[PDB]
Amino acid sequence: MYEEFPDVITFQSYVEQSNGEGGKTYKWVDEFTAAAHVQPISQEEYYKAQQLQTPIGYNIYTPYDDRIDKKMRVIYRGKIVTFIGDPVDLSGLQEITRIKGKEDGAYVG
Amino acid sequence: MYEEFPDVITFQSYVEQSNGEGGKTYKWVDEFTAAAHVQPISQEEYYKAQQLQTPIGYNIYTPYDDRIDKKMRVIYRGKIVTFIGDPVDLSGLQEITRIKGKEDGAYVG
Amino acid sequence: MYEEFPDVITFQSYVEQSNGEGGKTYKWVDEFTAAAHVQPISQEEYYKAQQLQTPIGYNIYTPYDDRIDKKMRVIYRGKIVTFIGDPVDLSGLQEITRIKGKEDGAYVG
Amino acid sequence: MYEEFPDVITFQSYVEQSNGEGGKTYKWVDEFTAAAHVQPISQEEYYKAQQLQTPIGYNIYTPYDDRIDKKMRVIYRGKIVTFIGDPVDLSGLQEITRIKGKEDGAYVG
Amino acid sequence: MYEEFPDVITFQSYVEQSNGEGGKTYKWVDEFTAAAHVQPISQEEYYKAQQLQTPIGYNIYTPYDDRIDKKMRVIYRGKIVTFIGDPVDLSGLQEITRIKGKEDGAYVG
Amino acid sequence: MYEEFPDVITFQSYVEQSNGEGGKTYKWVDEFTAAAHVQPISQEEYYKAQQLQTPIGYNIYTPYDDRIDKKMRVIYRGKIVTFIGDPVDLSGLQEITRIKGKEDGAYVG
Amino acid sequence: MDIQRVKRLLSITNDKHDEYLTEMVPLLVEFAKDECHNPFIDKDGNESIPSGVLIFVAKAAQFYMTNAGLTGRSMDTVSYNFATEIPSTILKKLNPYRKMAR
Amino acid sequence: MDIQRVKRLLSITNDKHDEYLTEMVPLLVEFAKDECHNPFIDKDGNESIPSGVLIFVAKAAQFYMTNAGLTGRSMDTVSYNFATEIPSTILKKLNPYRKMAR
Amino acid sequence: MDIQRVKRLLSITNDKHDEYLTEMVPLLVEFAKDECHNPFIDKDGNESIPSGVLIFVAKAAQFYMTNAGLTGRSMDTVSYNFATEIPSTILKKLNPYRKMAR
Amino acid sequence: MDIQRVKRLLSITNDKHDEYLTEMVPLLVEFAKDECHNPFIDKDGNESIPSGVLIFVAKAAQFYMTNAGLTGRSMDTVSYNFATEIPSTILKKLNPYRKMAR
Amino acid sequence: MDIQRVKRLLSITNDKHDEYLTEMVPLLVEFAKDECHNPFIDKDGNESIPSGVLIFVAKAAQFYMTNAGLTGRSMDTVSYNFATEIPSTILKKLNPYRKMAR
Amino acid sequence: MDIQRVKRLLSITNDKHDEYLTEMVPLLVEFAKDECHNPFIDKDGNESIPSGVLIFVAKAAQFYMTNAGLTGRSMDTVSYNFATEIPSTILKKLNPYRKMAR
Amino acid sequence: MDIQRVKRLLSITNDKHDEYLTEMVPLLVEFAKDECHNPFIDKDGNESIPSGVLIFVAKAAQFYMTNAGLTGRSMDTVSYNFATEIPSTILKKLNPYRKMAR
Amino acid sequence: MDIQRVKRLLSITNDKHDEYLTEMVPLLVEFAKDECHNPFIDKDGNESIPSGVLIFVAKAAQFYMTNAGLTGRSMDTVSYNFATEIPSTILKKLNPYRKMAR
Amino acid sequence: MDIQRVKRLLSITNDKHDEYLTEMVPLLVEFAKDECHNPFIDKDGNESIPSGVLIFVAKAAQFYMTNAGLTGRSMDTVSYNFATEIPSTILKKLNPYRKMAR
Amino acid sequence: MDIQRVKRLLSITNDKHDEYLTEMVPLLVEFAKDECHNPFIDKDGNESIPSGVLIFVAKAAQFYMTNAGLTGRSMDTVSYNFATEIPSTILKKLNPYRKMAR
Amino acid sequence: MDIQRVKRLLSITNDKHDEYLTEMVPLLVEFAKDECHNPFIDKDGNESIPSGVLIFVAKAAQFYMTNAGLTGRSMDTVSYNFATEIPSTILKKLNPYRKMAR
Amino acid sequence: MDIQRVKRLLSITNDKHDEYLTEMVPLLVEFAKDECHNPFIDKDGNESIPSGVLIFVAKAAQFYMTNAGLTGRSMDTVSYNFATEIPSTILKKLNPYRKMAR
Repeated sequence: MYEEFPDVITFQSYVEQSNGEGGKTYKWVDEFTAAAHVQPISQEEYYKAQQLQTPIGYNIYTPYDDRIDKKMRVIYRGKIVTFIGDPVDLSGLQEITRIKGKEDGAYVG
Repeated sequence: MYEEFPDVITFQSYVEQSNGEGGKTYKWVDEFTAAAHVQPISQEEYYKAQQLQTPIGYNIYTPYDDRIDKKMRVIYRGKIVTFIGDPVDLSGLQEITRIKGKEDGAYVG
Repeated sequence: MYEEFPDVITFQSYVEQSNGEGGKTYKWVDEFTAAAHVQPISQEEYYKAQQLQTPIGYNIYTPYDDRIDKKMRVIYRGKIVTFIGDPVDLSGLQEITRIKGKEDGAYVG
Repeated sequence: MYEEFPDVITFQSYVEQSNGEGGKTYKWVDEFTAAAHVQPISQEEYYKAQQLQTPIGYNIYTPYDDRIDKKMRVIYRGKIVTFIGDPVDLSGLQEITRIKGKEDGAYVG
Repeated sequence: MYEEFPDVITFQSYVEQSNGEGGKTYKWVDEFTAAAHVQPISQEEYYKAQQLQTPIGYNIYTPYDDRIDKKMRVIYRGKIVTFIGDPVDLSGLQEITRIKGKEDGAYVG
Repeated sequence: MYEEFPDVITFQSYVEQSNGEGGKTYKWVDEFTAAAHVQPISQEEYYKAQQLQTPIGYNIYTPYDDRIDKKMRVIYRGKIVTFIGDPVDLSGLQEITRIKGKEDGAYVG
Repeated sequence: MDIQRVKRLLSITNDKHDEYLTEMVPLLVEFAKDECHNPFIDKDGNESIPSGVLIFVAKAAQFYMTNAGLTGRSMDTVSYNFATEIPSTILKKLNPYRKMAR
Repeated sequence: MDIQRVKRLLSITNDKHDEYLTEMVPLLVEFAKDECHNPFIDKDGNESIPSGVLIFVAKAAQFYMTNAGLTGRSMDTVSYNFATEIPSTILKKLNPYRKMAR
Repeated sequence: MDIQRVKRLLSITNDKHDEYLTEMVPLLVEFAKDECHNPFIDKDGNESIPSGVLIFVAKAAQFYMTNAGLTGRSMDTVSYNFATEIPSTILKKLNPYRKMAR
Repeated sequence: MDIQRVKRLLSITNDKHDEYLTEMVPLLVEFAKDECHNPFIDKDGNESIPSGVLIFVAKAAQFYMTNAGLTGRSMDTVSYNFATEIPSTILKKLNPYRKMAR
Repeated sequence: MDIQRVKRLLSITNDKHDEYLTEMVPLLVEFAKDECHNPFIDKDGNESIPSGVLIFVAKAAQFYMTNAGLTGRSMDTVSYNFATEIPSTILKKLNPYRKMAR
Repeated sequence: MDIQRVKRLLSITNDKHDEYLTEMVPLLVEFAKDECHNPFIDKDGNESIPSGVLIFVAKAAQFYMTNAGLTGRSMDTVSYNFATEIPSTILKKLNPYRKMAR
Repeated sequence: MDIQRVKRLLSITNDKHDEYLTEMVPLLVEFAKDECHNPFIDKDGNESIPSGVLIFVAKAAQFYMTNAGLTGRSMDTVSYNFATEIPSTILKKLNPYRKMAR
Repeated sequence: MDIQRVKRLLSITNDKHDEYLTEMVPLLVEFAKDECHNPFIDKDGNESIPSGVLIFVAKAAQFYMTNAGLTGRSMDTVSYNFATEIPSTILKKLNPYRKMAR
Repeated sequence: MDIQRVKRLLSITNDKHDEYLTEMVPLLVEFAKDECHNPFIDKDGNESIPSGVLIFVAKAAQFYMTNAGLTGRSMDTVSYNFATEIPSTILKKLNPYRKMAR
Repeated sequence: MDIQRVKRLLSITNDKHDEYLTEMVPLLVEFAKDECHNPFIDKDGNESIPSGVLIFVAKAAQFYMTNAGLTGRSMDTVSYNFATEIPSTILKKLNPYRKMAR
Repeated sequence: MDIQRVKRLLSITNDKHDEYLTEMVPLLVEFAKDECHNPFIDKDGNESIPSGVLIFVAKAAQFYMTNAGLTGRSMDTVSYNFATEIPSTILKKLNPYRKMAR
Repeated sequence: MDIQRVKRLLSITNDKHDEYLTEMVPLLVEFAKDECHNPFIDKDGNESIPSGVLIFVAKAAQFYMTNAGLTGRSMDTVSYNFATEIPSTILKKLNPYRKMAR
């Protein structure tokens, strides 16, 4: 088979827990999961991305979903992926969302 | 169907109200509405727009109208869109107007 | 019809009047009129023109005329167009002249 | 024949030996060998690579292997090749790995 | 007719005259004349030439001649053309010479 | 005929002579000769090469030879050609060597 | 044929084409009558236009909004490619009503 | 033919195409009846539209949403290439019901 | 043929083409009369131009606004591809009225 | 034909296509019966659909998910090219069961 | 043929082509007369040029303004593609007046 | 046909395609039996599938993993061009066993 | 044929082509006389060149200004595509005057 | 046919294809026997496979390593174009041993 | 044929081609004599070369300045495309003088 | 055929292809013997391979070093286009020795 | 044929091609003699090579300076496209001297 | 045939091809003898190779330096396009010496 979206990723938010005396602890908890395609940037896009203060590592293509926010996080293959900029809906047609991101070390869990 | 202009946007101007003792209050009020196509900029145009003092987020295509001014504003999908530069009539033929703009938060109304 | 030159522009020079005691008043007076095509610059040319000290707004195509000078001015659609650089005869063949210019506000007259 | 991978390279890691009283000696020892294609960068890629703090000399294409790490080293034709950045799996499909690198003098051994 | 070289240019050198007591006067005198094609640079080459300390105005194509030197000058259509850089023989085949130059005011003579 | 390599160039090394009391004299002496094609860089490559500390003037194509070193010199048409960077074997296939170089005045000999 | 019915069949909502449609639609009805050699008149003497003539008139009126001497056009970022002939599947709507000329 | 059944056959969820479909579907049903020379009537005199005619009506109504004078279009990130004829595999959805004209 | 009716059939609002149309339309009417060998005259001797000749005259006058020695043109953002022949679907508008020469 | 069996044959795991398949699959079964002139009824009077009809119904239901008036589409970095006709190798699955109309 | 009438038929406003048209138009009139073998003389012995000959002369004079040995040309940002032959729809204007040579 | 033997013939190591193959392989076996008009039975009445039928079943099951309405696809670094028909060298894997229908 | 009349027919204002035309025009006149087998002589024995020989001589002299071994050329901003044969519509100017060789 | 002999004929050194070749090579041997109608048995009753059958089996096993529903593929900097049919020069290796079916 | 007359016919002003033309032009004259089987000798026994032979000799001498084994060439910014055969319109200049071999 | 003689005919200096050639060359010799129906035996019963068979065996062994399921390949600076059939000029090396089968 | 005369016919000034021409020219002369079956001998028994054979020998010697296994080549600023056959207008330089073999 | 004579005919100056030519040239001589059925033996019993066979042997030896399974190749800035067959103008050198097999 030849799937447009052969991967499975997890979306995570940064939410508050408070219990007992007064508490400030924030935890990354899961929101939902989706089918996606995670691609490294091309050889020509690498030299363009090196002239930025935060260089881009990955393009993530997923079906359109209005729950996706720019302050979210992605877990993919045991690694943390951090968003760079705002999510983009391709051509305004509400079919496919592209997210730019970078790797941020290993995930425990 | 396959429409050239599948969206509906609202154009707003910054006009004065004065009532009673002396007043300086300016309000964004609606001018007119039009059919349009609001597109995010392409993957290649993103790296060119990052080297500007005000980076561009959207291209707006609309039928030609001489009421459109560079000090105006657009309401689109509950968001405020602020103009960047002067509106451009394509090839001087007075058929299609392109406007460059950026998102400026949510709209109340 | 499909004309190469669908517009009509006016060329203006900056000349001297002197009458009566001693006078320094210079006036923009008309030289001649010609058929032309006034085009805004393309979407790819915009990002190249933004990295200049005087950014370019318009390309003007006209039939070849040796009266056109780099210190002249153009009146077009009630607006003043100021020349940027020297006029260019395309490929040295003396058929079509291209002028680069920018808008400089409204014209009275 | 026309092989995709006509070369043979050696991967090396920087590991610790300790024997007898207290020891800090680290040695580059071999991990494994693989078939590869080592290509110098193209004529257009040279001018893009000259605007970096560490300019790139070689692209190395190899079949996909999850043992390859960004702190490793390559021995190729009696020369040491040092990695620049993180290894890239092409399009996330886990078939071909590309590594960017530069020459770092002769190898003894 | 459709000539590759429809123009006629004059090559000039900067040579010494000395007569009578001691003299330092150097004069631009003619060397030879040739058929050529003088072309202004293209619309895409203009933006590349604006990022130089001496911007280029013209490309001159002429048949190959080993008398052409980088300290020479060209008279063309009553204007002085000053060389920028070294003359280039195309692909080393000794058929066509290209010279880059800029306009330097009117010529008397 | 239409030869890939229509020129003849000479490769030179910088070697020591010592005779009699103590001597430091180094001479450029010939190593070997080869068939080659010496090409000036293209019109597009010129603007890319102008943004370097040592701008490139020539590309030299020759059949593959492992005697060619980066500290060598080329005599071509009575002129000295100085190497810029390291020699490149095209695609790692050991067929054709490309060298980048610049002119360094006349040769005596 | 009613003009608002043609506008519903072509999904036109504004009134930018009304002056053109008011001229073009009766001419295409008379051309269907002359081309089929058929007055489209029922038992009781009344004009009764069949459904395929209606589809044909709407689609030919949409086709003739183009410029006749133009195959393609480009304007900065927009471009258009135009059809040169009326397609055979639109012309074949008039086929079940064809009579011979007398 | 029911309009909601056509919307289920074409994977349409909103009501953007409702005014076009309400006009276009009965015209295509009458065109199939005139083109096959078959009124589609069972034993008891009741109208019984066959399944292949229904597939044809839905796919032809989806085909005629395009502009008849346009083969291609492009705006800056989007581009479209349109089909100029109804495909023969959709036109062959009328073949097992064809009768001769009398 | 009335010039304002031709301007309504071709969606022309300004007066840029008026001097060309005033010269070109009667020539095309006489060409249709000579090419069909038909003077288009009713019972009472009155000239009655059919709807087909009107459609053909309007579309041929729109076609002949192009330059005859040019198939394509381009200026820096704008480009055009022109049709070289009148399409056969416009030429087939004269077919139902053709008589033989005597 | 069972809808979950078709979803297993087309590698569909979610329920985004269920409303379409529930409408489209019985229509394609009845069209195969009308196209082959074969009720597919065994010795004991029971309906017994052969394997090639099942392959044809699943592949034709997958083909008819496209848009009928579109051959190509582009959207920023994604693009699609569509098939215009059902391929002959899918249509030739109905060949070993063809009878003549009576 | 009058030169100002040809200039109105070709939408020319300046006088840049007048020296060419004054030479070219009578030669094309004589070529139409010799190619049709027809002097174009009415009942009363007077020369009466028909309308199709006038359309042919104007369009052929527009076609022959091109360069004969050139099919395409490019100059920086401008480009042109030229027609190689006179189109058949212009040559077919002389068809209703053709006689045989004696 | 055993599913693991098909997975060995197509170089599949994981279990991603298991639910599709479990449905698709017996249907293709029955299609080969119906299309060759051959039940593939030896002397003792035992079913003996020939080797060429097995090659055909495996390659046709690999072919039908594609989308039937798609000829090409592209996403930003990846692109695919699909075959629209089963190749004739795979369809010729049934030829030495073909009998006539009775 | 007068050289200034040829320069008026080809829109030439300068004297750059004078030495070529002075050699090429009488050769083309004699070639038309030899190829039509017609000396072009009136009643009184005077030479009377017809209009089509004049058009043909001017257009063939314009055609032969090209290089015979070149179909295309390009220099950095300019490019040219040349015609390789004389077009048939120029060669058909000599057709109404053709006689047989004796 | 020996598997290591096929690996020597195809220049394979690792063991990545061994599970595929162990399945595919005997099936291709039996298919060559069925396609030529020839058991390949010498004087003494022993199986003796000729050289052209061995070349055919090795090259067909190399061809069937591709994916059946794919003609082209691209992945960043790498791309592949695939053959759709077995070439005729490989199929013509079986030609000198062909018998007729009995 | 005079060399300076050929240089006037080909618009050559310098002397870069004189050594080539002095060799090539008499060979082409003798080849036209052998190809037409015609010595070109008038009433009084004097050689009298016709005009079409002169046009053929000049254009063939211009064509043979190219390189015989080259169809295209590129050098940085300049490029050339060459003709492979002598065009038929140049070869047809020798046609009115052809005799048969004796 | 000697392997070192094949390596001299194909300009091979190293030993990278030795294991493939040692397997492939005798198979191609026996294929030429079976395909020409000629055992290549002289007067004394000795095997005498002609020069044509030697050229054919060397060029076919060079051809079969490619991958049979691939027509093109590309990696980042390198690209290849492969031939899909043996050329007919290599296959015509066997023609002067062909006998008929007995 | 004299080598310096061939160098004058091909516009060669240096001595780079002298060793090739000294070998290639007499072989081409003997090939023309064998191919026309004509020894080219006059009345007195002297060898008299005709002009058309000389043109053929020079152009064929220029053609055979290319590489026979190459149709195109490119190096970084230069590129070449080569002709694969001798053109028919050069091969027709032997035709008026052809005799039959005895 | 002498190897140094072939090297002079192909413009080779180094000794990189000597091992290949020493093997390939006698095989091509024997193939010309077998293909023409002609031993090339004169009056006095001596071998006398004609000139066309020599041209053929040199050009075929140059052609067979290519790789047989390759049509095109690219390596950074260099690229090559190869000929697939020996051209017909080289194969037609053997034509004047062809005899029939006995």
